[PDB]
Amino acid sequence: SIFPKISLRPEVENYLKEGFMNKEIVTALGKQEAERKFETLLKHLSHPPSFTTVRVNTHLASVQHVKNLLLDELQKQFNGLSVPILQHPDLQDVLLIPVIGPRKNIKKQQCEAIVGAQCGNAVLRGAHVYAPGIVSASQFMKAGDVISVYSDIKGKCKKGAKEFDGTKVFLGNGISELSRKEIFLKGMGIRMTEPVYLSPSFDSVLPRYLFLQNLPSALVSHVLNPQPGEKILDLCAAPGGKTTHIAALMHDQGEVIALDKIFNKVEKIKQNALLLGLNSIRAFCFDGTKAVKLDMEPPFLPESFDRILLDAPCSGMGQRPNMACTWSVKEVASYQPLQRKLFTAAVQLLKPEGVLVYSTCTITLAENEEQVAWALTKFPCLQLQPQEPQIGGEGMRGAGLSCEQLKQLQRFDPSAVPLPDTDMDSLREARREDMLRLANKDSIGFFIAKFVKCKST
RNA sequence: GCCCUCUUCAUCUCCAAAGAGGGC
Ligand SMILES: Nc1ncnc2c1ncn2[C@@H]1O[C@H](C[C@@H](N)CC[C@H](N)C(=O)O)[C@@H](O)[C@H]1O
Repeated sequence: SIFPKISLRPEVENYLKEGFMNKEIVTALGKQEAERKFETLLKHLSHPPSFTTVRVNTHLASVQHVKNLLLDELQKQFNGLSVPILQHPDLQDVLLIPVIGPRKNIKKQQCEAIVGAQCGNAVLRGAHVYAPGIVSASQFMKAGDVISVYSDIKGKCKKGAKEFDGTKVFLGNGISELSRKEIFLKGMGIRMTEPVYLSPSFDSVLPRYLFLQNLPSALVSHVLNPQPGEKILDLCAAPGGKTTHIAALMHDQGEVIALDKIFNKVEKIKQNALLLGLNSIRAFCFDGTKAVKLDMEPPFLPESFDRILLDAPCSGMGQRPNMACTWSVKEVASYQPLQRKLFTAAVQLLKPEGVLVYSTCTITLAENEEQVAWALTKFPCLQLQPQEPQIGGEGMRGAGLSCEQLKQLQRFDPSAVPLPDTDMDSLREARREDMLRLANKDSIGFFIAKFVKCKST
C-alpha cells in the first residue's frame, strides 16, 4: 500500500525468486500466479503486521489482570482514544492490539531526523525514538519542535551527518525531547505524536507482566507443548522470549536449559528470567554445535532432554517491517550449514519419545522445508508430527515433501491476505471473527516444524 | 560532498553500529 517493495540487491532478490518459482510450485499454481504471490510477498515485508501481540507472563499476573491494566495504559497513551484489546482463542496468554494505519495525510515538516533502520522498524511498531537511535537531525534542531522522522533503511547515513540524500522513508512526526547539540547518551529523544502506524509504546509498561512477542514466536512454545517437571533445552535462546514462555507453561516446575553463544545475550536471558519471576531457567554461554558430551552445565550427554527447541539462526528475512536488507547472497545462505550443525546436536541430545520443534524467522525454502526433508532422511529416528494449535499456513512446495507433511508444518506467509488500512471507523465496522483471522495471517514470515524421536541412538 | 567495497556486531517487536580501505 504505502511503502515500496523491500529493497533487495539484484543478486539476493532473484535468489528468493528462484526458490519461489521452483518446478514444484509453478506446476501446482500458474507461472503467472506464482510470480504474483512472490512480488506480493516483497510488497508485504515492508509493512508492519496489522496487530500488536503481547504475551502475558502468567506466572506473575493473569491475562484478565494484564488486559485491564493495558486498557488503563492504552487510554493514557492514546488520550481517550479506545483501541480494543482482543484475546486469542487458541493462544491463551497472548493479547491482540490492532494497529491504526497507514495514515497518508500527515503533513511533512521542514525539520528532519534520520534514525537507524532497526530503530525505524520499532517506530512503525509503536515505539518512540530514544537517544541512541537518532543518526542525524537538522542543523540546530530546537528541543521541543515538531520533527519529521525518517528511517535510514540502507543504513548508509553516518552518525551526526548534517544532511542525508540517500534512501529514507517517512515514519511520521513528533515533538523532540532533546536538541541536536545535546545528541551529538540515553533517554527520550523524539516522542512520536503522529506516527504513520499507531500502536502502543511498550518500553517499560509492565516489565514483570508482559513480553512483546510476535504471534508465530509465542505459538512456538505452545507447539513445543512443555510439561511441568520436564527437562527442556533452548539451544539458541537469547534474549529468552521463548525460554521464559516455556518456563511459564510449565508453571516454573521443571528444568529449562538455555544456551547462546554471546555473553551479553545470555545475560539478557538471566535478567528476563528473574524479571518475570522464573527460577527454573538456567542460562549458559556456549556453542550449541558443541553441546554434546561423550566418554571424555554444558556440554551434555546424548539423550538428556525431554524436549528441545531449536529456534535456529537464519536469514531473518521473514521480518516485518523490513524495507531494506543490504545483505549479500552469501550472507543469506550463511545460515544453512550452521542450522544443520545445531540440528545434529539436538537429535543426539533428545531423549527417545522426545519432542523437537524447529523454527526460523525467514522465508527461504533452503532454510525451512529443505531442512525438514534433510532431517527426516539423515535421521531415521525422527518422524514429523502434527502441531497444536494450527495457526499458520501449510508448507511450501519445492522440498519434495508429502501433502500430508506440508499440512503438518506451519509456514506463515505475509502474502496470504492483503494489507489492511485500519482506521478507527474500520474496527467499529468489523467483527471479532475477522480480526482474529487477520492476526493469524498478516503475521511476520515464520516457519515451524515439529518432530518426535522414535528409537534411541 | 557523492559513490564503492571489506571486517564483525545486529532487525526474530521498544535506549536500535562502528571499524578498515578504495573510486570520483
Ligand atoms: N552456535 C550457537 N550456539 C548457541 N546459540 C547460537 C549459536 N549461533 C547462534 N546462536 C544464537 O541463535 C539466536 C538466533 C535467533 N533466531 C534465536 C532467538 C531466540 N529464539 C528468540 O526468542 O529471540 C541468536 O540469538 C544467536 O545468537
